[PDB]
Amino acid sequence: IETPITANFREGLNVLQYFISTHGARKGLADTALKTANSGYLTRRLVDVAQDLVVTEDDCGTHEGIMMTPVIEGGDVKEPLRDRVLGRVTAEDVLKPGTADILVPRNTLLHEQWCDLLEENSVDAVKVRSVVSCDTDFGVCAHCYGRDLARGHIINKGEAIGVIAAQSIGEPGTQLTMAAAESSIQVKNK
Amino acid sequence: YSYTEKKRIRKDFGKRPQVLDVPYLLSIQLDSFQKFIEQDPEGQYGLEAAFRSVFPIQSYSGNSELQYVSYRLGEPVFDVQECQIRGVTYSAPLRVKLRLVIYEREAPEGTVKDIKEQEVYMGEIPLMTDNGTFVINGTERVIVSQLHRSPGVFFDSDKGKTHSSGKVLYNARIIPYRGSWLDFEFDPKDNLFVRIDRRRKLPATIILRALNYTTEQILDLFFEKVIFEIRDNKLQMELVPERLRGETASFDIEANGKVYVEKGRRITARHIRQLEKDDVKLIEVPVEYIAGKVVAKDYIDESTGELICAANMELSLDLLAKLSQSGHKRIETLFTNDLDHGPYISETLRVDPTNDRLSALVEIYRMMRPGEPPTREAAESLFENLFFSEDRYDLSAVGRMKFNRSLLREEIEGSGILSKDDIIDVMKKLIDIRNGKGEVDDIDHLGNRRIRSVGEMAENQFRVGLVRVERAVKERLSLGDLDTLMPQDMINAKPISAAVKEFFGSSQLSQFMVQNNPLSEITHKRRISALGPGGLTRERAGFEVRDVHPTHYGRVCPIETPEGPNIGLINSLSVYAQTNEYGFLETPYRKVTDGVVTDEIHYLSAIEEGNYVIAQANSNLDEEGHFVEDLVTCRSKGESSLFSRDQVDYMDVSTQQVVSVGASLIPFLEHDDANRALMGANMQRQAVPTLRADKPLVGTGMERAVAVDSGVTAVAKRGGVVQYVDASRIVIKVNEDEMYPGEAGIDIYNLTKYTRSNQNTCINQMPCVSLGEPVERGDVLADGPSTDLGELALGQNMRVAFMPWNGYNFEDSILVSERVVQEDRFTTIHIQELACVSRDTKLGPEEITADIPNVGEAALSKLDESGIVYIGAEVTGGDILVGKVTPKGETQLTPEEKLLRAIFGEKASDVKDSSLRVPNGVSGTVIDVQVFTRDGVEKDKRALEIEEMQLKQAKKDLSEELQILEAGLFSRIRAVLVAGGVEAEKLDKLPRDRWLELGLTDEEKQNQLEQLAEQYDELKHEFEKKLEAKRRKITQGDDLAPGVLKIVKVYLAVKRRIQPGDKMAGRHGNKGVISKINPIEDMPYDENGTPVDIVLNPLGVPSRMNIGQILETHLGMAAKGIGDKINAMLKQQQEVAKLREFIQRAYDLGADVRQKVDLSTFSDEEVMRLAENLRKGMPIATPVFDGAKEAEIKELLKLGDLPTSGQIRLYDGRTGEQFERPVTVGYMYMLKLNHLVDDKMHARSTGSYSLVTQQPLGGKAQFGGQRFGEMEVWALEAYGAAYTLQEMLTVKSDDVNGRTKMYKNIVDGNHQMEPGMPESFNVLLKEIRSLGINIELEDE
Amino acid sequence: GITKASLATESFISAASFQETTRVLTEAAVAGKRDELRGLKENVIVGRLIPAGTGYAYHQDRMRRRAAG
Amino acid sequence: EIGRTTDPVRMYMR
Amino acid sequence: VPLDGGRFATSDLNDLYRRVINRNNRLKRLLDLAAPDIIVRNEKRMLQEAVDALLDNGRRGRAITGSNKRPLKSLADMIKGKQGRFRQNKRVDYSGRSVITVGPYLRLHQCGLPKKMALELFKPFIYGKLELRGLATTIKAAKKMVEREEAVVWDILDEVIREHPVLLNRAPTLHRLGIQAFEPVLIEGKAIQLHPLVCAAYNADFDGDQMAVHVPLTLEAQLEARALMMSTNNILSPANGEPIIVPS
Amino acid sequence: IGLMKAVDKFEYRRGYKFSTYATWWIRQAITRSIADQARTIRIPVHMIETINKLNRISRQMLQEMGREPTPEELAERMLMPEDKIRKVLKIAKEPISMETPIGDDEDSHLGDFIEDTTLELPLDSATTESLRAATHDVLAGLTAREAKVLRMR
Ligand SMILES: [Mg+2]
Ligand SMILES: [Zn+2]
Repeated sequence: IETPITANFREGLNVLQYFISTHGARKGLADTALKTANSGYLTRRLVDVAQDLVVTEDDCGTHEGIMMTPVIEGGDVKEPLRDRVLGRVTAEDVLKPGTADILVPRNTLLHEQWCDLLEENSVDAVKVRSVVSCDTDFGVCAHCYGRDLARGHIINKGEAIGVIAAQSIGEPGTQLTMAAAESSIQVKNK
Repeated sequence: YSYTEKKRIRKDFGKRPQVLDVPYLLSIQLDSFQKFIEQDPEGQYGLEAAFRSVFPIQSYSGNSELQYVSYRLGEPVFDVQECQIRGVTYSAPLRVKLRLVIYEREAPEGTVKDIKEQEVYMGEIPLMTDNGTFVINGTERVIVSQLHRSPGVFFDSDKGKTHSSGKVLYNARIIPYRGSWLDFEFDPKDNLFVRIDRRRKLPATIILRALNYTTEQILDLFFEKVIFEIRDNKLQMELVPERLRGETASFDIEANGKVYVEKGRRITARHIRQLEKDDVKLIEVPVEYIAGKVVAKDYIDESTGELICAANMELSLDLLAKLSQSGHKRIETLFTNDLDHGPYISETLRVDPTNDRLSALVEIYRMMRPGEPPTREAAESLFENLFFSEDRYDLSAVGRMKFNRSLLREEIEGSGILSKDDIIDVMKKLIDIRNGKGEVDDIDHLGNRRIRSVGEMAENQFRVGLVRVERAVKERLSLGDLDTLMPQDMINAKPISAAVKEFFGSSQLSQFMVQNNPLSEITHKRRISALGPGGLTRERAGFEVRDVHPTHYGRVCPIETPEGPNIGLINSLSVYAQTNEYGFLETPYRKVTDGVVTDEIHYLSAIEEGNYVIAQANSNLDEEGHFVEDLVTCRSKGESSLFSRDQVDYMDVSTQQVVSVGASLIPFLEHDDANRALMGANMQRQAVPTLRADKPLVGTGMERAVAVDSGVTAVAKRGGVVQYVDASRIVIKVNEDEMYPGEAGIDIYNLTKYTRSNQNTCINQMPCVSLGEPVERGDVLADGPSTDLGELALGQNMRVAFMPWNGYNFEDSILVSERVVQEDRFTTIHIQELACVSRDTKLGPEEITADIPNVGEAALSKLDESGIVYIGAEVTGGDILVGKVTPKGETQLTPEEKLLRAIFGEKASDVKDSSLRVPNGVSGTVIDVQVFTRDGVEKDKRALEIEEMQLKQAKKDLSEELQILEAGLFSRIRAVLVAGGVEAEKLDKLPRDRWLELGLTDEEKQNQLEQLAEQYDELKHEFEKKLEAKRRKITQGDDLAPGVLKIVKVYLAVKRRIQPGDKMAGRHGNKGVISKINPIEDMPYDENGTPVDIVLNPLGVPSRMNIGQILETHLGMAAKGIGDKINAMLKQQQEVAKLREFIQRAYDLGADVRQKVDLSTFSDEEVMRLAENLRKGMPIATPVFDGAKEAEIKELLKLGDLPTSGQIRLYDGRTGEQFERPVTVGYMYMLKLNHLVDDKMHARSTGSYSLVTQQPLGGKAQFGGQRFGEMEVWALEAYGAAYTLQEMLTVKSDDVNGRTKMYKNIVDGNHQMEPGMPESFNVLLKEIRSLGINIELEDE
Repeated sequence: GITKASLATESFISAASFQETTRVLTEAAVAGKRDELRGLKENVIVGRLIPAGTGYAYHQDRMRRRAAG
Repeated sequence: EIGRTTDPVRMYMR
Repeated sequence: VPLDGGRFATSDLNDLYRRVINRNNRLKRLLDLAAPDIIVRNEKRMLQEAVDALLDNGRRGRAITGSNKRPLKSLADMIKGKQGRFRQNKRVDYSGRSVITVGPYLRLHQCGLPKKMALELFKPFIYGKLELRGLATTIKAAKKMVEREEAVVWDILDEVIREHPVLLNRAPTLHRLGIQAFEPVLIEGKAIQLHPLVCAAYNADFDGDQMAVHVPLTLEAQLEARALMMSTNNILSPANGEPIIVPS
Repeated sequence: IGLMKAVDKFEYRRGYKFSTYATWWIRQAITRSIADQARTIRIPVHMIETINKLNRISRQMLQEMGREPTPEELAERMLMPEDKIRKVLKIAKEPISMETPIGDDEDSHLGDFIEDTTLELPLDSATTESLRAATHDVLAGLTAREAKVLRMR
């Protein structure tokens, strides 16, 4: 609207400023009353395709992983490389940038120190083992999945990672409801 | 001046005057049922227009008429409260007159013979109680209104989504009140398409060719012609100048001499201007240009006789060659310019295969009733019955008005059924939308949604039933013989009375009354539901009609709905709103003259208010009506702006015009976010009425109009003087002038002591006046449930403080002092009821004997020898209320126990014990007992002792009413008959009974003698029969269900205190469950020991923006600083000179306020009584948007000696040190919702089990277990937990013999289970094998 | 997608349970499937130990018997 | 002439 | 089943089986009375519409119920989705529910449980003690000592609840932290108290929200409620390493 | 099946047209089938004549009497023994379908509230299991020849 409601909630809002505000608190309730019926069917399907998946081994053996490069938001970062690769195995042991300066060995859990020991160096990516590329039949091995848990250990054999990974995606969404010049390519860095 | 005003005058802020008074709040209901049952000698809605919609029923070619004369509603058999105790509806038998004239079979149509059938009885129509609430089965129900689309024509677009390439595809529609639909529309190729209700599509001309229109006449109503001439010179085409609108000409421009344009250049208006100057009427064009047209009508081979070109056949250059010689010269084409005049109807002329009338009905028939083969006299029958047959189609009285208006036609009366002149207009007006020059209509606009009250729904559900009798009267008047029958062998009252009684009984609308307040019943009658029969659906409608249009301003509340699945489909009606003659809502507006604001008030509809310019209620006037601002705020076309002082037409009435009746009592509503002030309106219809409420310390002035409009109060009906008060009766000696002409006397109001409402709360009334008060018209005599002196007190108001206290108010929860449990201010009363029926089994009947097998006297102590319990015996959980035993044989007792009997001699049971024991966890005095008996079984002694005690009361008051009403019959003729004969000191010696001989001179004094005589003999003759009829319906039996032998109904007045778990809540949507009940001295005491009584949390105000509470907490503290400044000034009994000096400085006290209260009340005996009701606190008031500005508050605290900031320093209660940074302390007004705790806490260890699938449920005094639903098994597979999961759905729920071991392992201390397979999977193998499928299991 | 990957599963109970059911019995009943119960949602219906968690231990022993001793 | 009719009463009369 | 009062409550299959056995029973007759092939040929066409209104009623004219105006419910409309399976994926014994409140004096691993509830879930355990300690001769004479609420059971009930974890669980259970065990402590009242730190895992305001309380029954099932599910093991939400017991 | 019998025993010599004879055998059947396959709990054919009289006569006493008919004036108007009219009234009511959605149209039906009584209380089955303790112990504290016959009797 062209004119904004120009008085706070310490002085009153006359009638026409209140009939205007009354709308936005009605689109607010016809969504929270609907984002539940709509995100209650998105997690009912994720936990019915990912139902039968279970850590059913101890180590697959495959030498094929992915690379975890930090996300780059134009001139900013959406996530540091460290907090993307914490708690994971390492496919090929990244040495230092110098040749043959291996700081993190062949596959080892990247816990709260091996990150910083690879934080002191200046690596720009690591090749980590990801569950989309394991080699086990009917399940996934333990090292391929990784580290996480409510606990801190590696993921114990037998743990049902199928269903605790479809509720973590459908648990948000209840709050998932939805400088314009672009002239100069100006970066703060050099 | 009002005699209730001077008992307690509520101090009133607010600056704007009030020009219009809040109307009678229940006119929505009590008025649109008066239309229904009331003699109307004309054609308006009502029953008299339901019969005329059917009668007279002309016979099926026999011509033996049956015509309607008049009806008449008998009186009910039972009064209201007799219809709530006895348990049967409150109706009134109907009565119709029907004449049956039998025309002569052969002779002239003369008055042959007939019989005036004496009042064929045809059903019972329920009647509305005085308040506006029906009584269906001893349970007051309520019929909400309904908000549905009005019958008319609604051109709509549905842009964007369809076809994925833009292509706005407009369409029309024709919704009648009764009958099929009709739905034009476009396709993505601009071919009109017709439709019926939802059947397959059709080319739109296929209905025009059925109205007996040819391809020429079709193309004559829709286009304009372009005449062509061939004067043996190069085909000069005629032309008007305007025909060249936006043309891209491509020929040698020539007209009337001058070449105007260049070949290949667009035209101009100045090109057009070179045509009216020149008088251009004929031009010249080449011969190839005519290959882009279509023939305008028929041109046949007049030379020969073979059709050369039929209409809609674009030109072929040989046809010109066939035309250049054919002896034809009056050529014509079609004016069709692709910008504004498209040939939309041309193309559908081609796709239409059928091209004659008889072969289009056969296409309509072929798709309206597929499968069956067509006919001729059937297809003609189907069509002219679909739309133009006055019985199966009826637009409306209103549908025509919305139809003539939308086509910009003239009048508003018209035939209820369509015609040929209306299907054409809608096609044109639909087309004109396509060509740009017309706008569509959005469905949400409240000028397109009428309102059906009760009197319009019962009728439609009645005349639908009336036709169902017309089905049979014909076949009995045609097939049956006509010799000597009467009009009482045809009419049958089972179907006519079933088509209505099922309406009030079961419906989406006819719902129970939410009756736990004077405000939750008065806002349930004004609901405006959009659901129901012939309306929306909570799963279909989206955010299109779940939103607030800019037309709701003043007709529907924006801030009061539920919050569940139907937010926005409930829409409680507004405060000043009304309905039209047709249904569309409306609202007052002060007519604004040239300069001055008048007061002649108009009611604007929804499609008129969008024209004028309307000011706002808050705009100052200089005591003559002139705005003091040259520019004001207005809303003109649905928007907001500024305008000139003399540019406005209307100004709104007041400031509380936008809001409902619910959200109009929130004080400081204008300081609340619309969310947490929307949980305010839904937490006053739940506030239970406490023991004896007091008043809102900070009200909003709109309370007396809610405790009088609802019937809870016993409002006085004629002014006078109270003559006898009592806790169950008030006797108002009427005044002189308001007394009837002859034989008037006095009046009397009865009260209604402790009686059960619909939620099991109590509803009892109390007198509030003493002996000698001058009552007046509209005064109040009796409170109700939560009213005080007329005001509407919903709850109690208690000293509150905002601070976090040791985490006992962590979340929204609340603490509570123990001085609020001792004083018993939140203690409410509940009245249950229990019923023990003794059926008539097929093994012998049950008994109500007071002997019960193997029961000890610890339980048979209360109940007397007759079996029923006493009256007043305090029972608890598990006691017996009605001894009842049932006959049982077929023992077949086990072998082991059959030794256990022989060892001791336990005489086996002939009769099984199935008495009625009180439900667990309850305790309350048994306040009332009633016994119903089938007429034909003797009454035991308790059934008589009950009956007599109401037989001595039924005649006591019925005849003692004379003993008090004779008291005034003489006092009016004793203060009159003193003249005309000196009988004042001999008036007692001449016996008042023996005044029939003598009398007085020929005046009313003598006219009162036989006045009190002829009905005095009737007072002995007529009135005495008022005892037999009363004493007739007492002794007789009852009308019970089939089989039932005798019922019993017992009450229990349990009185539940407050406790942890209960759910208090304020007005501003701040709930909270009571977290703890402190001692008296752990509560933070201020500088004078007064402990606070609640401790709310201050982390509720920053996020939820309700800053109402923090302002109602200060102004609720100034208004209680006075109550302690007067309670001291009055406790030393200073004078009635010091009070009138203070109490008058507490009433002026404002900034340009409109109260002017004092200087006229009595000398001392009325100030010492006004100042004796203010000792608890002087009730402030605050209108909704004319509030009390902050300065007006602080100037009230400073008068009370309180600290202006509103924050004191509290000392801790336990240690003794002082909270630094002082705390707030005020007086909030706390409700107590009825989500009590001891109606929410169940628990179950073993109980019933369902029938088909053996899981648990709640039906056996032990509700089901919880729902371990699908969502809660994914939270036991996330953990590894797989033994908890296996027992939670094998042993604990569903297995059959695997859980009667887990109960015997448990009682021995061996926790271990043998699972077995559930019984809800063995039913899934029997339910699959019962198809063809063959499910089994392997073996390994 | 996720609404057509939970149809092409190997079982016919982990599909008939949640998806359209009229079409997952008509098609399995024609081909004579044999659902071997190696899942979770197919293994809580019958009412026994789900094969992941505390119940995964005892399944180490069940498959270690058939085709053996 | 078999215009996709289903219910037998359409087919009985037919 | 016969209702209370005279009426019966039939399932909606006895309205459909009667319609096949009647039509089939007539078609057995027309082949003996030897009617023309315009009727019997209309019989089979009419039977076959009633065997296919039994399997999956609705793929036809929708043979709505008699004596009522709602469609009958055939066999294949009994397995079809209510959004959850006909069988299990179930109600449950040993449960309850009440209004939660605060109780900020509790340790992290214990919730309140009112006397009036715990005396009703743990009934079959209490019967064990009263017949083990000799305080009741037989089980029928222990059922009358718990109904009297004799002052002895209030000291036996508190030893059945020594280390017996219960399972509080809130209604719309989004993630696995929405079910957590607790060690009860008997309070007096009717509100299930609950430690304030945990109330941000259930997402529970204290303004009327209720909470069921189950009971792990067997001996392997009150260790899974003490090793895997206890409330002092979940101080790290599974969706990410960030804590879940932040003081709120 | 009615009309197929009318033409079976049709006889034209008596002159009456076919329609005025096939209208009896036809309507004879549809009122003999309705009394045979219209109810779930079938009531005989000799009784539907008596039920249909109670409504043809409680409907004729409804206009005349105006108010409504009692349970006894039918005994006067008809000629029943004053109780058969009370047994003919507890018959004709049909069965409520076990899927009728109860109030508010929630996710519930009637078949979720009717519990079953064939089962036994597991305390009622934990005593009979306990009773065999006593009568196997108390009766074991007897003599030999005097307890066998006590167990065989
Ligand atoms: Mg909550
Ligand atoms: Zn692997």
